[PDB]
Amino acid sequence: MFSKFFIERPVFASVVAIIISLAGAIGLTNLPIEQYPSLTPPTVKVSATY
Amino acid sequence: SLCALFLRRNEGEPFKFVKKFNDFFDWSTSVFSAGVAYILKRTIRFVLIF
Amino acid sequence: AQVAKETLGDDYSIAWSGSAYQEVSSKGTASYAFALGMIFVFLILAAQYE
Repeated sequence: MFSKFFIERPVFASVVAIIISLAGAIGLTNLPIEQYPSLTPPTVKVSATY
Repeated sequence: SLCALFLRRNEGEPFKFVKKFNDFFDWSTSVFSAGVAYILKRTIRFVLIF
Repeated sequence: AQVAKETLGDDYSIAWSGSAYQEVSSKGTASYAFALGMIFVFLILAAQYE
């Protein structure tokens, strides 16, 4: 039932593939580029002088 | 869906090393089948190996 | 910007502010949004018309 849908309509199935691939490539463009998923603790510096 | 429109049948050119490796693979298929049949009869003797 | 590179000295930075800085900041975006818009338009219809 479900797979026969796309076998009868190949252009439809291919378009869904390109949509996922293209919109995912859109996600590839707008993604931050770190080395680790922010595995370093954030720090706060308090400095005073006497 | 991409197979129904592009997968042709006749293909009598499977090269030398590709045809050789596939018949290489059929040997292990039977040895595995006989190996499984060997294990299924000697039951407890292979439960302790686990 | 062109005429200030000519009639200035070796220590005067032709800095930018106001609205003229918001336009100088960056480029390269007005096109790659319309383009993917057309690709998504073509695929949305190609899946419909088969």
